[PDB]
Parts: sequence; structure tokens; C-alpha cells
Amino acid sequence: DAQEKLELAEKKATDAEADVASLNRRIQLVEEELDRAQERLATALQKLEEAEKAA
Amino acid sequence: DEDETTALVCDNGSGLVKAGFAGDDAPRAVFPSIVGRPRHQGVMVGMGQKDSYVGDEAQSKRGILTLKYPIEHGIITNWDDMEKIWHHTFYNELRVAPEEHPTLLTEAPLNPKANREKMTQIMFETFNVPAMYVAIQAVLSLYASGRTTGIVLDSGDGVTHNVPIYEGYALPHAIMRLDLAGRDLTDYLMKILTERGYSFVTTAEREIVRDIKEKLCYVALDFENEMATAASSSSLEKSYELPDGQVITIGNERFRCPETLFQPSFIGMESAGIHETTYNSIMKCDIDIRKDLYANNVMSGGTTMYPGIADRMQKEITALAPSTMKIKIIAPPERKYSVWIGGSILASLSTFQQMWITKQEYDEAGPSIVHRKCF
Amino acid sequence: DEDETTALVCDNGSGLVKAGFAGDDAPRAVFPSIVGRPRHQGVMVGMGQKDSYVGDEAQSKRGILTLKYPIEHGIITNWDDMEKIWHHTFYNELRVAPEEHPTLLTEAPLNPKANREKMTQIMFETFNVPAMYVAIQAVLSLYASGRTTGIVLDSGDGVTHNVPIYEGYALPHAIMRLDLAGRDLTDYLMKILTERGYSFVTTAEREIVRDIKEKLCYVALDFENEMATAASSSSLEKSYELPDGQVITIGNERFRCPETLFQPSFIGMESAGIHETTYNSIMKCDIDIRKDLYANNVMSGGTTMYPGIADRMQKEITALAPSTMKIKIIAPPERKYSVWIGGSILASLSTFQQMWITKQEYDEAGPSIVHRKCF
Amino acid sequence: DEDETTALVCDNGSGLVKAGFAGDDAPRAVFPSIVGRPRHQGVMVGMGQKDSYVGDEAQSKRGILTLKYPIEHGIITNWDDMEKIWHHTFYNELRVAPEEHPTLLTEAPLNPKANREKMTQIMFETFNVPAMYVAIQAVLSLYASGRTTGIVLDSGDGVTHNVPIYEGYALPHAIMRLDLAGRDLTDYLMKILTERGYSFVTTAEREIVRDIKEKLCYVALDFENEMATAASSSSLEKSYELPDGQVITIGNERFRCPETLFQPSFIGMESAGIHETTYNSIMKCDIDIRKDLYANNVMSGGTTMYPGIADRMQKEITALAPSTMKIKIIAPPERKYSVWIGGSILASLSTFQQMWITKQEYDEAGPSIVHRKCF
Ligand SMILES: Nc1ncnc2c1ncn2[C@@H]1O[C@H](COP(=O)(O)OP(=O)(O)O)[C@@H](O)[C@H]1O
Ligand SMILES: Nc1ncnc2c1ncn2[C@@H]1O[C@H](COP(=O)(O)OP(=O)(O)O)[C@@H](O)[C@H]1O
Ligand SMILES: Nc1ncnc2c1ncn2[C@@H]1O[C@H](COP(=O)(O)OP(=O)(O)O)[C@@H](O)[C@H]1O
Repeated sequence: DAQEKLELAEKKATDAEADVASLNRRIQLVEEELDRAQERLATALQKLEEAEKAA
Repeated sequence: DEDETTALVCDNGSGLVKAGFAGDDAPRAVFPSIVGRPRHQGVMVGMGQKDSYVGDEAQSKRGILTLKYPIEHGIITNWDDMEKIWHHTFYNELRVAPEEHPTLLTEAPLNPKANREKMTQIMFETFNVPAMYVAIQAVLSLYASGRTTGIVLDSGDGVTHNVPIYEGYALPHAIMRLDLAGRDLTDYLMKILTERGYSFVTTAEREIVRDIKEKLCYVALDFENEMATAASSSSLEKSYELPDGQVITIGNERFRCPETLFQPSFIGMESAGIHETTYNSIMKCDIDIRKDLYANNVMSGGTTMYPGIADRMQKEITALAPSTMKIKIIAPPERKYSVWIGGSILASLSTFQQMWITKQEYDEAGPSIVHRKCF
Repeated sequence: DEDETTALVCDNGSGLVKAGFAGDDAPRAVFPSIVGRPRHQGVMVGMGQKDSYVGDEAQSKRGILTLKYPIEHGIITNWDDMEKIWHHTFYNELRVAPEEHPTLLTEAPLNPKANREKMTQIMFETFNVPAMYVAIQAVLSLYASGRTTGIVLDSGDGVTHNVPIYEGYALPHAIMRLDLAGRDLTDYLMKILTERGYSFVTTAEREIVRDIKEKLCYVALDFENEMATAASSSSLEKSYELPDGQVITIGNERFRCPETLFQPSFIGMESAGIHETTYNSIMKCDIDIRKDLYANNVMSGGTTMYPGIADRMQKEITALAPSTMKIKIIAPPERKYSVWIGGSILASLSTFQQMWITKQEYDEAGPSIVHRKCF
Repeated sequence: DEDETTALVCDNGSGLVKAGFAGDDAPRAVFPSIVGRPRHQGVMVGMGQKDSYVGDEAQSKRGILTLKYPIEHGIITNWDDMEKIWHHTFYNELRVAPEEHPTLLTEAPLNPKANREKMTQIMFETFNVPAMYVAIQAVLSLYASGRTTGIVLDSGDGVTHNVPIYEGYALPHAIMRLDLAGRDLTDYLMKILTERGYSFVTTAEREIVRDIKEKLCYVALDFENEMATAASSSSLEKSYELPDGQVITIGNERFRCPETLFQPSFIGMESAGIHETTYNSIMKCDIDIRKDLYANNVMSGGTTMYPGIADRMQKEITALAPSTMKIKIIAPPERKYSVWIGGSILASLSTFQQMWITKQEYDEAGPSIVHRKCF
């Protein structure tokens, strides 16, 4: 029972790990997009400042 | 994987290589001109690995590689590495063999002649291309930008050429070439980042510095005033993420690097900068040419993407130029990619379909033919 | 007993030796790496009594024997005792004469050369092995763990070498060897148990303590808090049965023993512990390597079976490591055996059959051949 | 003790501290850049014992101390420890309180800027020195050496700057900073002495290896010939007496340590060595300035005391140079102390008196004054 609970808890952890791992992949991909969007934004904003200077 | 035997176009320089099919509006393969080699002894068995890594492989596995470029200030000195870069770019990424297509390669007008002699030879002898044409980069810039007339200031990775063209003709006596380039700007930045406490001495580190420059640096319209502020306040610093999770913040170094293009003395070069060479090329052209060249200062190549550069160039040139005269900067979105775009435009012209050296004219004459047929 | 002339694998360290055949999952037999010798004349009838004992006989009869290990802090100096240990494991449990099978032995890259050379000499001259191969324990651990990249912290019985590998390549400038190992943790425990009223001095007392350590001790994720309670209450003590029926209990001293891996000053060592060496091997590598090694701290050797050791190693490194990048401990239930398993994996690779020193090469070159072919 | 308010001169590197007064031709005393601290719990009462020891005190009582270096790769990171080293140097050996005398400190130009600001700041704010001057280390070797032209290769304990100087001018675009220095050579020796069966890891042991290197190692004019014999015969081994009466002998490892200066891959560095950087410093200078630098490869600092180092540097550069010119190594007796000696020369020049930062100027401007007044 400790072993079944262990395999199960290991799976609670493995599944929780699969889920956090899925989430870690999502944070890495989304946060990378956050930063790319933020960088694209910084770019758009820097371009905006120049576009406004151009305006 | 294309269904037509169009000419292939490939702007392969000292930095990056851009390639695609003639007639399109963008390169399809954009890779570094790099062949990487391990600087470590393999320890584990059955690890795969390469003898050498090419293009994106070279940067992807760079943590243990020394990375070399085959092209030095515009000239190929290592054509074995070029064959691998071209093979990868053409066969693996563009999905085409030159064997079934004419190919267009590019070079500055005063690029040493051996450069054209080898680009022609490798495509005819190792890739069996049916035809070849080495193009002038300034020509391609003018086609890409919608011009026949202007000064092409090509700010390259290894060299700045600077050539005036009027009505499609070169004015070669007015070429003002400088040993001032994007690669020197990178070297300058790492020395000043060392001053800040962040030393970069290995290839992986060199690559980081080039990445910092490309994402964080700018010129703005007035350097000395921008530096007076950046040197006085933290509000001008920008953070960059280093590969190991650590960060570097960069202050006035953010612009001192790009500024070398206007102040070459920053890297020990005996030059007045890119705006003065643009001006001198106009100045040495005939008086009835000058007005059209002042109205058309044409950007080509990279570094043209620094915030404030199109405007910095117009400002610095109008400051040297005479009054009454109109000084304009041509700084199209086809920046850094304008040589490739021009290659596509030139290759697709009906007036250019008789210009490639055939695999017959080449076989009879040898590679010296490039100077009889291309430029 | 064995169907094929596969390589034999013998991870013979300063504590235990793991012997079996390549291609399998586990050693066929595990013996202490010892030869025992009596310091007493037997009195009773039916007590055996040998001039010398090997392996499990030496441990079983240890009450009147001094037990010597052939290995001092990672190297075999007692080549006569390693011949008995090898003969016993090979012929009595594996049921093999090495003459008919290749043999794989282990060490680390900064381990003194005498070890790989004497091991090679004995297997070829005493056992007539047809081939030999001395492997790196870090290499074997990464194969067992499903890695090509990572830090292998071989927390052995007499030494920790700590060897970083990236993409299958050695990074030798970053190897950080420590005179910190499981045998020292046992010695700490003997001294602290003496303070508790249970003195241990002789070999048979240094072993029982070794058993106490393996069953009662743990690392403790948080030392100070665990100690504040363990040093204050019997509810944190565990009981051990001594050979004469006496009972010893251990409180905060239970963790004090393994704590030496995190606080080597406990045994008079000028070191901050196994996580400092792990941290530095990663830090001494290039920045495009660092992030992959942080995410792959790989366990090898024993002491890894400590309730809290993996929990603590990941905590200790993430606390030192840069943010953003992942820090991970790779601590599979294949602890203490990750090298043997790796031995089997390497020995059985088809590409590894080109790595062997053959008997003919040995007879021509002598034992120095191991340095031409291994690593 | 001192009859004039001359400048005090001190070279505080990652290795040694050289100190004397301006006007002499040698430092009066040499101390290691070390602050030592007990790593043991005192047992006897009334034993005195300092909280910290400095310089020679730190080495003399090192048996129970851990010894730390406040300077890394040329930069002071621990100013508190340097204040203690400086106080000892100034008050106990030079017998001068800085308040009554100017002080000259020095650094290589690519040393992160924080170092020159702190050297200036500590001397003005904790010692109240009436004046300060942070000098260029490369320059000081040239003054001591009798030259205004040459490549100054200041390979020290933690880093090499390597700067070409012509007619008293720097050529800053041709500086080759490299992470190769005497401290790495020591680390390389510790790894290869471990291979021989002599592991050195603790402070006492690390200091022994630095002493072994300094007395037993050599470069070897011909690396291949020396390892072929040294690795094959005891006739090329040299004995060193260890502090406890035991001995160590070293064979080809004797030259493999300094070999790293020519072979940086031994310590994990992506470099071709000190002669490649010397060559490149020359090559990146103007055509009319490379014919004077070839004839003047100038040594600076230590790691230059090797039995063959000057012999090999001349050979390696002449082998790279396009003949024609003389290639010469300038390797004066003022070795390892040419930087200190130059400091004496510079501090005392009549043409340098206006270069001193006075305390009043410092107090008005703050620590940044070093960039307005020194270099
Ligand atoms: N954001 C940027 N900042 C600075 N330089 C840039 C930037 N974008 C592009 N460049 C430069 O573009 C160069 C490569 O483009 P390119 O001029 O087309 O090579 P080539 O003309 O010789 O074939 C590189 O030196 C790169 O640093
Ligand atoms: N539960 C445990 N608690 C404490 N230490 C352990 C435990 N299991 C294994 N070790 C230690 O690790 C060593 C055995 O594993 P191993 O390292 O593979 O043998 P070797 O060091 O000879 O290669 C012994 O010193 C043993 O005490
Ligand atoms: N005989 C020698 N053998 C090896 N190295 C030496 C010898 N003599 C001096 N050095 C090295 O010189 C270094 C310190 O010299 P120094 O150049 O004055 O430091 P710095 O100029 O950077 O302030 C030390 O690492 C020392 O080991």
C-alpha cells in the first residue's frame, strides 16, 4: 500500500510534473511571446516615437 | 521544391547570407555565414555530432564550438566552408540544386577580383550551375529601392563601399571605400562592455555582443547630447538577457558603438565616417549629376536599422551639403534585405536574361571570364 | 550462466564493487572492496579460520579481522588485493573467467593515472582478458540517466571528482575534485556517537557504524530547523540494534553526519560542500553551456540515498544559480548504481567496439596503452 | 624613516603587491595580495591570534588560515581587504602614513573602470593621501625597459591586456585582452600533478603548487622535444621539497604548466596563445608602425621568468612575421618588477607633476575624477 500510494503519489507528482512541465513549456513559450510582444511593442513604441518625430 | 527554373539569388557575405528564388519578394533562407568546429574532445560514445557545423547548426551548438566566417572584409578566403554554406543554404533550406537554375551571387565594385573568380568557379564546378552572374550590390540596392540614380552607402558587415550611380552608370572615380564596418562596431562594443565589468573574449561571448548590438543599440539624431544624458543618468540604460540567466545593463555604450560609423576614430580608423564619404562621392561627380545624387542618398545593407539612422544620415549630409540643394535619404523597409531584393529584380528582368555566363562560355574560358561578362 | 561473450562490468570503488555483465540491467553481485586478515587465533572448534578473507567472507568474519580496502581516495594501490576481489566476483558469482570476455573498469579524468594503468596490467597479465576499457564514471552516469549533457556528481566512498560533460564532450577545465566522500561521513558519525556514549574504534566498529549511517541518517532539507527540534526531542530519534543486543539511538547527530557534504568544515575540510563543487563546475563552463548543466545535475555514487539529499541538492544550487534558467536534480531510483548501468550501456554499444584495448595491443605497448585508447 | 615627501608607489595585482617609494629602482618590499583568516576554532586561551593576517603575515601563519585574494583578473572586488593590505604596506614597510605623501597605483586600460575609481577613492577617503595618480601598467613596463615603442605583454597573475604603443601613443584598437595568466598556469599544474599522484586542493596545498611552479617550471623552447624526453626519462625530472620533508618530482608536466601560455586550451580558453595575441597587436597597427613593434615585443609583469619564455617568444613571433624585419624580445632584468619600477620613474618625472590629482580636486569632484585626471 505504501508502494501503491508511492507509485500513485509518484504519478500524482509525474502527472503534476507533466502538467507543470506543460505549463513550464507554456510559460516559456508565452513569456517568450510576452517578451517578444513586449519587444515588438517596444519596437512599435520606438517606431512610434520616431513616427511622431516624423509626424 | 519550386516548379519553375528561375534564377536563384544568394547574397552571401562576411556576416549573414540571404537567399531565395528570383521573382519573389523575400529571401527564403536567412542564415549566418558560419562553419563551426568543436574546441573540445568528445568523451561519450555514440553521440552523433558533426566534424563541422553549418549555418544555424553552428550557432545552435556554439556552446563548445569556435565559429569562423569564410569571408574577410567581403572576400572569400575559405571556399571549402563556402561550399558547405551554399550547399546547406541551397539544397537543404531553399530546397534547390543550382544544377537546374542560373545563379546570381553578389559583391562590391572594388571587392578584390579573386572574389568574383571564385564565386563563378564554385557554382560552375562543384554545383554544376548552368549559368552565372556576379552582381554589383549597389545596382541591386537601386533596383530594390526604385532608383537608377543615387549614392549607395552599403554599410556592410566587413566593408563600406560607397558608390555613386547616375542614370544606371557608375562614377568610379568618386568611390569612397572605407575599412569601417558592422564587425568593428561589435568589437568596439565588447571593449566598452569590458569597461563596465562584462568581458567577452570567446566565440559564444562574441555572438552575444553582436546580439546585444542588434537588439539594444541606436544612433539617435545627436550623439554628443545623447551621451551627455546617458553618461549622467540611469534612465538611459537597457537590460539584456545573457544566455545563462544573468543580465547586463548598457548605458551610453548603447549608442557609442553605432556612433563609430560617424566617428571611426573610436576604432582607430582614419576616417570622417559614413556621412562624409556619402558627401564626398557626390562632391566628386560632375556638377549636373550632383543635384540628383544629393536628392538620393541610398541606404543598403544592415546597421540601417538603428533607431535614428535614416534621419542621422540626412542631418549629417545636409550639414556638409550646399544651401538651396535638397538632401534626402532613401531608407526603404527593404533595408538590410535590399541587396537580395535587388538580386531578385535583376535576375527576373527580360533585359538581363542574356547576362548570365553559360556553362559553356565558362568551361571554355575559366573563371577569369567573370571580368569579361559580369563586371 | 551467461550466453554470450559480452563485456564484464566492474565498478570497483573504495566502498563496494558492483560486478555483472554488459547488456544487463544490474550487477550480478555486489561485494565490499575488501580483503580481511585476522589479528586473533581462533579458539572454538568449527570456526573456519583463514589466513586471509575476500569480499563477503571478510565482512562475515570481521569480528576478529582488520579489513583493508585496496583503494585510497579513488585509486587502487593494493593491486594484489584487487586481484583477489576481482577473482572472487568473476569466478564465484558471475561464473566467468575474463579470458573469454572483454572487461570494463571505471575512474574519473582527474584520477591519478596509476589506477587505469595498473587495472589494465592486471586484467591482461593475471586474468588474460582479450580486451580492456577504462571508462569515465561521469560518462556512464549520463548514459544511465538518459543524458549527453549534465554534471555528474560522483559522490563516492573515498572521493568526489565532479565532472561536467556537454553534448557528449568533456569540459575538463571545469572538473572540481573534492576530498569529501561517504567514508568521511562514517568517520564523523563514529566521533559524534562517541560523544553520545557509544565509542566505535576497531574495523568491526567502523563497519557497524557504516550500517547505522545507511539505515538511520538523513540529510535534512533545512539543517538548523531540523536540529532545533532533533536536538530538543527524543521524538526525532531512531533506534539501531547493535550486534550484542545493545541499542543506540541517534537525534540531531543523524543528520549531522551527511551534513558534512554541505558543511565539510565538520571534518576539518576547507570546502563549502558538494553543491559548491557542482555550482563551480557549471560556472566554469561557457554561458551557452551553463544553462544546460544547471538543468541537469546528475547523481552518481551512493550517499544519494539520503532522505533529503536530492531535495537539498536542487535547493542548494537554485539558491546560488541565476534566475530564469532551470535548476534540476536528476535523482533516479538508479542511485549508487547509475555508473554500473552506464557501464553496461557503454560496453554494449556497437560504436564502442572500436574503443577497446586488445590483448595484442597491450602485449606490444604495455599498460600505458590505456592512455592511448581510453580517455 | 623617509626624508622627503616623494610619492609612494604600489602595484597591487591579483598575485603580488610590489611597494617602494618613488625614486628607487625596485620595490622595498613584496607582499602577496592576501588577507588570511583562521578556519579553525581556538582551543587555548591567551594565545593572541589575529582576526585577520595580511601579506607576509598571512602566508607565515597559513597553516590554520584560509587565504583569500581581494583582486581578481586585475580588479579589486574587496576594498576592505585591500585597505588592510595597503595599511600594512605603507605603515610597516615603507614607514609612511599616506597623509604626508602622494601615492601612485596602476592598472591595465581594459581593467573594468570600477578599479581605478576605487584605487583613487580609497586612498583619498580612508588614507587621506594629499594626491593620487592611477598609471597605466603597460606604460610603466616601457619606462622601466627604456622604450617608447613596443607591444607590451603584461601577462600577470589574473589577466593579460597586451597593448601596442608607438612613439609614446597607444594604438587602442589593437589591444588583445586575454583570460590567460599565472593563476591559471598554477591551476593547470595542480590538475597535472594530480595525474602524477599528488593532489593539491587546500590553501596550504595551492600555495605549495604556486611555489613549485615558480621554482621548477619552464616553458621549453621546443615543446615536442622536451615532452618526448621528459615524459620518457627521469633524467629530465626535477625534485621539489614539500613543507613537511616529503618530495615531489615533475617530468613533462614541468613544462606543460607554462606551455598553457602558448596552449590556452589547457585551461579551457579559446585562444592560440600569447604569441598570437602579440602578433595580432602588431598586425592591427599601421603599416609604418608594424616594423617597429616587431623589433620591440615588450615583456611586462611576471610569468616571464620561465627558462625559455623569452627564447620561445622571439621564435614564435619571427616564425609568424614575414621575415625581412628584426623580431626581438625585450626581456630586461627589471622583469616581474618593471611595472613597479616604471611607477617610480613616472611619479618622479618633472613632466608628470601636473598629472597628480590633489586632495582638494578629489574632494570637489568625487571618485569619477580619475577619468578626468589620469587616463
Ligand atoms: N538591428 C540592427 N542593429 C545593428 N546592425 C544591424 C541590425 N540589423 C541588421 N544589421 C546588420 O546587418 C548585417 C548583415 O546584412 P547585409 O548588409 O545584407 O550583409 P551583406 O550585404 O554583406 O550581404 C550584420 O552586420 C548586422 O549586424
Ligand atoms: N542510504 C544510504 N545512506 C547513506 N549513505 C549511502 C546510502 N546508500 C549508499 N550510500 C554510501 O555510498 C557508498 C556505496 O555506493 P557506491 O558509491 O556506488 O560504491 P563506491 O563508492 O565503491 O563506488 C557507501 O559509502 C555507502 O555508505
Ligand atoms: N619564476 C616564475 N615562474 C612562474 N611565474 C612567475 C615567476 N616569477 C613571477 N611569476 C608570476 O608573476 C605573477 C605576478 O607578477 P605581476 O606581473 O607583477 O602581477 P601584475 O603585473 O598583474 O600586477 C604571479 O602569478 C607569479 O607566479
